[PDB]
Amino acid sequence: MLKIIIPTTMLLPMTWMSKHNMIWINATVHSLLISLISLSLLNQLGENSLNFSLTFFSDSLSAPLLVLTTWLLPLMLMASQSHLSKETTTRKKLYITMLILLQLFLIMTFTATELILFYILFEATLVPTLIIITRWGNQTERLNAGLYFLFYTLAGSLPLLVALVYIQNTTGSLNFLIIHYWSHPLSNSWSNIFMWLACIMAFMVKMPLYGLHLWLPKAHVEAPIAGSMVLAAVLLKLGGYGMMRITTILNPLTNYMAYPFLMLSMWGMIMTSSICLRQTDLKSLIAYSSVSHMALVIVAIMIQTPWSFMGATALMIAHGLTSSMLFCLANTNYERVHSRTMILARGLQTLLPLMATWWLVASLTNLALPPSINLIGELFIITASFSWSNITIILMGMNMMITALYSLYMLITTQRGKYTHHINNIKPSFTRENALMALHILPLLLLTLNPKMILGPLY
Amino acid sequence: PDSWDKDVYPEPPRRTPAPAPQTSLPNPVTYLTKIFDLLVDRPVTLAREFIEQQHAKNRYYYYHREFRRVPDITECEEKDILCMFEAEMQWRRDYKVDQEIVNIIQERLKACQQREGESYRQNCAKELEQFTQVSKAFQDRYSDLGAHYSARKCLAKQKQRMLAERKAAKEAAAA
Amino acid sequence: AFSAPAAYLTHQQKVLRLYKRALRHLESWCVHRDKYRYFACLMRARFDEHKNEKDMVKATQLLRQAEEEFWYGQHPQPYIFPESPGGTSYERYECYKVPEWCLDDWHPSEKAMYPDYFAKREQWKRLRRESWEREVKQLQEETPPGGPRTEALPPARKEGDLPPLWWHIVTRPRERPM
Amino acid sequence: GAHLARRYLGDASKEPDPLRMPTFPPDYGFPERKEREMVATQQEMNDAQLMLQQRDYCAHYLIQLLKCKRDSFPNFLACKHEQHDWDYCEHLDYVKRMKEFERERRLLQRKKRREQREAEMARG
Amino acid sequence: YRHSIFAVTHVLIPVWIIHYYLKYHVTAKPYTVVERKPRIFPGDTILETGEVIPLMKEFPDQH
Amino acid sequence: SDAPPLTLEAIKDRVLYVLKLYDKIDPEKLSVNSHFMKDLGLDSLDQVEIIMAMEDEFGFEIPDIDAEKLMCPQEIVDYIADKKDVYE
Amino acid sequence: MTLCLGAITTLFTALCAITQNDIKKIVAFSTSSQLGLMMVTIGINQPHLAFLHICMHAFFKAMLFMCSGSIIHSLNDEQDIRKMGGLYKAMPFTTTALIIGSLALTGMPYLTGFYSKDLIIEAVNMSYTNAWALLMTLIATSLTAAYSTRIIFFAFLGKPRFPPLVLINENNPLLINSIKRLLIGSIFAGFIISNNIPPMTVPNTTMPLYMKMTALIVT
Amino acid sequence: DPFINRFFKYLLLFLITMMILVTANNLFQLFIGWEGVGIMSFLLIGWWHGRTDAN
Amino acid sequence: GGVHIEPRYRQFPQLTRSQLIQAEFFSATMWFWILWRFWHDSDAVLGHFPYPDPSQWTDEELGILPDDED
Amino acid sequence: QQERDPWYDWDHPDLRLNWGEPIHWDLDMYIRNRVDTSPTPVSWNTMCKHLFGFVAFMLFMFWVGEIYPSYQPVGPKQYPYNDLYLERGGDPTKEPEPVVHYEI
Amino acid sequence: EHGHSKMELPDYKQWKIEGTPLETVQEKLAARGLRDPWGRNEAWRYSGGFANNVSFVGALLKGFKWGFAAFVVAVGAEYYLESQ
Amino acid sequence: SFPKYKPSRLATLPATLDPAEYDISPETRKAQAERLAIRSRLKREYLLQYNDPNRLGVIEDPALIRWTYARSANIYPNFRPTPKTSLLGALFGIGPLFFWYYVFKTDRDKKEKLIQEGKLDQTFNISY
Ligand SMILES: CCCCCCCCCCCCCCCCC[C@@H](O)O[C@H](CO[C@H](O)CCCCCCCCCCCCCCC)COP(=O)(O)OCC[N+](C)(C)C
Ligand SMILES: CCCCCCCC/C=C\CCCCCCCC(=O)O[C@H](COC(=O)CCCCCCC/C=C/CCCCCCCC)COP(=O)(O)OCCN
Ligand SMILES: CCCCCCCCCCCC(=O)SCCNC(=O)CCNC(=O)[C@H](O)C(C)(C)COP(=O)(O)O
Repeated sequence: MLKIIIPTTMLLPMTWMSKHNMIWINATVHSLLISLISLSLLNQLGENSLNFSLTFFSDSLSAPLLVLTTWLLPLMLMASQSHLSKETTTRKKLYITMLILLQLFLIMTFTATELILFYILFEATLVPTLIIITRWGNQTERLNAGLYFLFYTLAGSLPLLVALVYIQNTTGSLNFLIIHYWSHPLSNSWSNIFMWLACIMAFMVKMPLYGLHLWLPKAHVEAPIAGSMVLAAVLLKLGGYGMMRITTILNPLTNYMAYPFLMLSMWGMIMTSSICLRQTDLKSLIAYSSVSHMALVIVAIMIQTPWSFMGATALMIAHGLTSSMLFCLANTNYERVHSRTMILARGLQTLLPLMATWWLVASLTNLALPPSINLIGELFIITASFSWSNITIILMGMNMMITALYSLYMLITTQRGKYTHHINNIKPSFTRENALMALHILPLLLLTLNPKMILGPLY
Repeated sequence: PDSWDKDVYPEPPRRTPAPAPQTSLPNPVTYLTKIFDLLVDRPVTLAREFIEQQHAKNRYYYYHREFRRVPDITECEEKDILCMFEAEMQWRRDYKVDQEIVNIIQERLKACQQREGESYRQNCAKELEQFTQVSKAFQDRYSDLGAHYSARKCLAKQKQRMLAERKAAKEAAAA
Repeated sequence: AFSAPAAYLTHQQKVLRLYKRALRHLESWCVHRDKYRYFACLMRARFDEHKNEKDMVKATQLLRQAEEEFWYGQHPQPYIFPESPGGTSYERYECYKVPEWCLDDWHPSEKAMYPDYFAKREQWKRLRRESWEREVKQLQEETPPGGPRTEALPPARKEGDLPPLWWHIVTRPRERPM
Repeated sequence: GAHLARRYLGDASKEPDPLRMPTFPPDYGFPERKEREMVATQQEMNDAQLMLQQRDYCAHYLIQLLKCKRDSFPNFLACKHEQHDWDYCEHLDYVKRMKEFERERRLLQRKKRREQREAEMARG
Repeated sequence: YRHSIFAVTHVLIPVWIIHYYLKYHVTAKPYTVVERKPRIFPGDTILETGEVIPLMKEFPDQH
Repeated sequence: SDAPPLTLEAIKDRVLYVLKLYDKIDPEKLSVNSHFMKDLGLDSLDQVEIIMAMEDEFGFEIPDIDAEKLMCPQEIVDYIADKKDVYE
Repeated sequence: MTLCLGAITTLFTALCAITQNDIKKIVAFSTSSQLGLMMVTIGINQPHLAFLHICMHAFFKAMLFMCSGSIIHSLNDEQDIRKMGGLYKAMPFTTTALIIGSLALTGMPYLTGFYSKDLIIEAVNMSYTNAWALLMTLIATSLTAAYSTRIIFFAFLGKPRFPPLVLINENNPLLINSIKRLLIGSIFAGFIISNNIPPMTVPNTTMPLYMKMTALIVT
Repeated sequence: DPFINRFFKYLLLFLITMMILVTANNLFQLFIGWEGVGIMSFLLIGWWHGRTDAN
Repeated sequence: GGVHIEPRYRQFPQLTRSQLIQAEFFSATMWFWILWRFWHDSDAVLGHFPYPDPSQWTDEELGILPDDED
Repeated sequence: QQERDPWYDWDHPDLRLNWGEPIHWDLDMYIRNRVDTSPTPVSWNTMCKHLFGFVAFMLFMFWVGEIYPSYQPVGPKQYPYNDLYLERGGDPTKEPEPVVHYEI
Repeated sequence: EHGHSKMELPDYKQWKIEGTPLETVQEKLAARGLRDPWGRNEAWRYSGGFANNVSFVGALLKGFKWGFAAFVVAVGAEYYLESQ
Repeated sequence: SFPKYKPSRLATLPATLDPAEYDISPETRKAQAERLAIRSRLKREYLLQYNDPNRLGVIEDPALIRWTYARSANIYPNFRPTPKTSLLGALFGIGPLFFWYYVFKTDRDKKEKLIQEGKLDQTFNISY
């Protein structure tokens, strides 16, 4: 597992020793090579795991997330190349350094064979992203966004630390293998109820759970494009990964402690979906769509069935790719109009047809159109929920409706109709932006052919 | 085909009627099949002959892996991590093989339904019965375990089932 | 569409609009040309006896009552011309209307074809550039104090002058660009 | 239908419920009761795999109709005697159902007449 | 000339590949291609066995 | 489509053709520049019926605000030319 | 539930079509009523008859939109039937094809629509079902005949009602051949298909004479 | 129409999705066809993008 | 692909004899098909078997007894 | 926004707005792609009464038709082999009670 | 290559109310003391090939004559061929 | 005498049926003149910025900025706890949660009682 960690660290001296006009090229090329190395990890086995050492281990749940994390960095560099053109060389190197450090912490978090190391890296990721948001952000609200994104997170995560050390004092280990093998049931007690809450709330905040999601629209809207891509694609999935890992010590308590959360999701995924219907900002609409999809993932993890887990893994990968693509499209529009108001720039299919087809494919994947992996995750979670209770279908069913609706709304408001007359600076799409779009969307339609790669360890 | 075992996937002897034309009017289906044979099957057959002789020019073999039997979770100490590890791996392999057995029986059922045509409700009672048996056994073994299933949880489920069975047998005997 | 609207409608304008609506909806009702022509002449006459009504209170009670009558017998599915706002091809060709400034972003290889067009286009741009400086001054000197009162634009009054704010009226894409 | 008019406006008990016929024993009329006959056996009728709703007393004619249709394929009007035979047999079956309905109705009428006449005698 | 070449590149080539894909790869595994068994009527003979299904019960033929 | 590219001459000919079939105006008097209110002694209702006749002739509908101030056949022809964009 | 849904759908869509002024709207409501008839057929447990109706309706309804679009294009993008006058002679081939399609739609005997719609009415009459759904099916058949009459009469029989500059033109080989292929379909396909498929339901062999004639009488 | 090649491509896409719907043996394949015909109907109804009523 | 047809402006449009003969031919074929099918298959609308009468059937046929049997 | 004047020359012809005019709080509710409040030939309440009345009537009559089904004066179909016992479910090792049909 | 043949407008004095239902409209209108100023604007709808109308049943019977003749010839040929 | 048209929220009153436009008064005329004057000033400013050949960007609209700012960023500083706000927030944010909780809890309790009784017929229910 060091064969990926060491090159990612070596990305830093190479960036800092590069010529002033060769940083982007070297970073992109080397990062892409690292992503290629990540593919070897996928050849997972039906038995336990790839236990590389005492420190790191890989799994068919961790491998798709690792591959997506390594793949996301070249795209973030491509998206950041544009708006950082008038920026000093040292600060551009600092930005690339923040991205590399973020990737380094993320890669490490997944192998993270023990829960304390996982917690440390899980919280280490909070620093580079906060710096990215509060330094390279445009609006004046970014500061508030940063503060929210910080304290919410820590408010959920400091109790977890306590719980974690408590467990190591009772069981004697926090290694995930020993925890899984020596698992014991949780008795119905008040102390056990509060240990369950301390274990769950940290990951439930970062999903985010409906009601605890106020940080997300801010931190996504006022972040730069690379920050938004990494926040939606990977950082939201840390909560899901942690929930999938830690619920092995929470049975049979979860059988009824999950009721308040399931409700908050099953109703919440409706509410936020309806919020997308009345939105004056593209980034805010995409953020709320992220909230709805992660609400479905929360339901899947709380049900705790093999189909729920397969659907949740598939949906996490699919949502990461789709939401990154949507944010990149919105940013392509923004860098021309400088407004980020959805109603302002209209009729863009007439001026940018290839951007229009990119928008269509992104909306169709957000639509959960078969046989995309978005549909695969959606359907597995819906079937599992139906088995859990036949009434969930109503909520699930209606959610699908609203999703499609607002998705096509986003396509019709910005691409169709009549172009705005007074806007005359809509220059043709660059090769960089079209390449970014293709490099988002082709992996999705390539993953739809080999679903077992992203269906998790219960496949 | 010698590629798969007929006994595992049984097939009826496939009785077909013989062509008994009643009118001298020449049907189009037979002419169409002869021209299809001449224009499609012969080139495909020739290409397959070439490909098969090239494959025969280079023959090499691969082996199906053999797994020894290992003591299972019942004869394992409470905290003995190595024996739990091996018993868990063996249990997982057995779970996968059981899934494949259920898959085989389901393929049998589907093939019977398609083959028997309109009389499937009567001519596929055997496959339905064997699938019902296998489904009951599989549901008893592996249902309700959850996402974090293990050999210990399967053993606990089996233990409560056999406790209920022992209670029922004792009650019926002393009734 | 072209003419600037007024602050209100006078009595004659409202009467004429009612006359048009009534005739169009009657045509939508009685379809055949002879039937329509007969009932349209009857509509003209029944519209006509109060032509000379002098005092305005009776004339306003009249045409208000008529307005109510129109709503009742209008024909909830009236005929609409295909290119009219409710028509079946109202905005059919609106997606083919590309602005002229997009031509500035063409590649030089694209501009290699069509050289005469782009020469004439550059001539047009020069004309616009000079006319704009003249027209700002003209429209500033003619506008009444306190800002314009109506949406009306003065014409060009000198020899080489062009009407103020003409670039986006004459450079319309087309009615059917394709 | 007029039978609906009689049942749903007049006396319901005077006319049958179509769901539950017959309400009377087959031997109530006469003791001969010649049994119905099938020509199509189990095995060949199963092998023809007609349909579950087509596996009725007219099965033999349908078997021959399909056999002749298969045999004389291109000239797809060569089978008119066979289709007429099957269609007439189904006509006979429907007419026998008509007769079953009408026999049940008259049996019901006599039964009602018998009880009232008996009741009148009892009252006398 | 146009129709003859077109019927080669758009009809002949795809049917060649599909016939090869079905005959030598798909039917190599069991139950991939399943056909409803042909109907049997009284009086047919079978290629594999050679026997003849016994005729029917000679119902009273009239009209 | 397969529609002819109508020109100014055609528009003028058709406008005058429709006007001549308006019996309330004598055909031998009307001209391209003849005003309706004065030169032909027409009512406002006659003018609006004339606008209807032009609309039904040309297949499209002139809005009220633009129609109510069209007083010459040349003026109508020029408005139709502006709408259909027939420079020649 | 399926039977009731189909009955109310076919009735309501025929009732809406009976008074429309857009030709495409009328033909769309005709499609909706025929779909309602298909699900009525589903409700009386005759799936194969519904499939055969699907196949026949394909031919004649597609060719009916064919003719409608031919009229619209020849009339310079005019879709309202109030500006469609004497086209019986102006467009002879569109007229003959539309008449054939309308007769096929209304179940003219021994045509494409006969071999499906006729038996559908036959079977819905001879089955244990709702009385009200049967009534709505018959009324929907009558209304089908009625709006077919509406289109033919009001767009082909009167005096011309379209603008003076006449651009009527049928003489395009693409249009003519595309129409006539579906014409041959709408004339002979029902007979051919009905005589080539094996029997897969019991027929309604014997029936009251008035009930056998009900579809023709209602049309 | 300037985009007639696209129009033809769209019609072909609909035919392919409908054939997938008709020939489908399981429910997932039938859903693929089910949603394909729906999306292509959305794309062909709103053929003239600039018309609000089409959208 | 077709022929040249010019506008008329308030007159009947020109008609090629080809379209007239083709329309007339197809209408004639439709009516010939209707008449031919009606001639050779007349029962398809009329029916081939008479509808029996319930009143006509005898009591003995229906095995009905007027309170004599029991 | 649908009932604004379609003939005025707006700065935004599709949305029918002018640059600088105050925007309604619910503009995105009223965009000609969504809910419109244009006056209708019939009053709202009359339409509601009529629509509800038609639907209620059809429901009532469908239930009534369920109460009063329609059929032909016939008996049930007769199926030969013990009401087709073996070809519908099977179980050939139970020897079911034989049922025989009456010929007439 | 399009339809550019320099089409000319017909004579405007061609159109007359006589012999058309516009005459009946005129009679009914003058019975109440009025006149239609646009009668001749529409006369072209009753003048040329638009003068003759076809009934609905006449429209439905568009090719009945030749169909009937072909049916008679075919049935006669079948009658002659079968009786042999 | 004809039936009267009764307006509603989603079917408003037609302009030609508004008695206000027939109650003609002089202050109405001055109001209309002032409104059209404001509109003409705005149109003049927009067209002056719109036809300028030097401009190569977006004509910023303060009305659009005000709309979006009011819709998003002006809400909380103008919020006040009132009986209406408190009751509506409590209802719309709590009631659906407890309603769905009761529904799902009842459904699952019924299912569990049936399963413990064994009378549910879970035959072939393999994958969950
Ligand atoms: C705002 C967006 C979301 C934020 C987070 C919301 C999610 C957190 C909600 C916590 C989940 C449940 C908490 C406790 C669950 C225990 C089960 C209890 O609810 O049911 C009854 C519990 O009884 C009563 O409810 C006692 C508790 C009453 C007082 C506690 C306050 C409850 C609501 C407060 C919620 C406040 C949320 C925010 C706080 C910061 C059963 O009674 P009983 O069977 O006899 O005892 C069982 C427990 N034993 C066995 C350990 C003894
Ligand atoms: C996103 C913002 C959320 C803010 C934080 C929410 C998480 C709250 C979870 C509880 C916090 C503390 C949990 C303790 C960590 C686990 C350790 C543990 O389980 O030990 C318990 C100790 O249990 C406790 O001490 C729990 C006391 C909690 C004190 C802090 C209260 C926090 C808020 C209370 C009300 C709401 C709680 C959940 C709110 C959810 C978020 C809104 C029993 O051990 P012993 O005592 O040794 O064994 C019993 C025999 N002596
Ligand atoms: C089926 C459709 C519904 C039918 C019902 C509609 C009923 C409406 C008819 C009622 C009659 C009225 O107009 S109500 C009478 C209202 N008041 C007046 O008519 C006063 C003076 N009229 C004018 O000045 C006009 O402008 C005029 C002179 C005509 C032209 O002017 P020009 O000199 O500038 O052409």
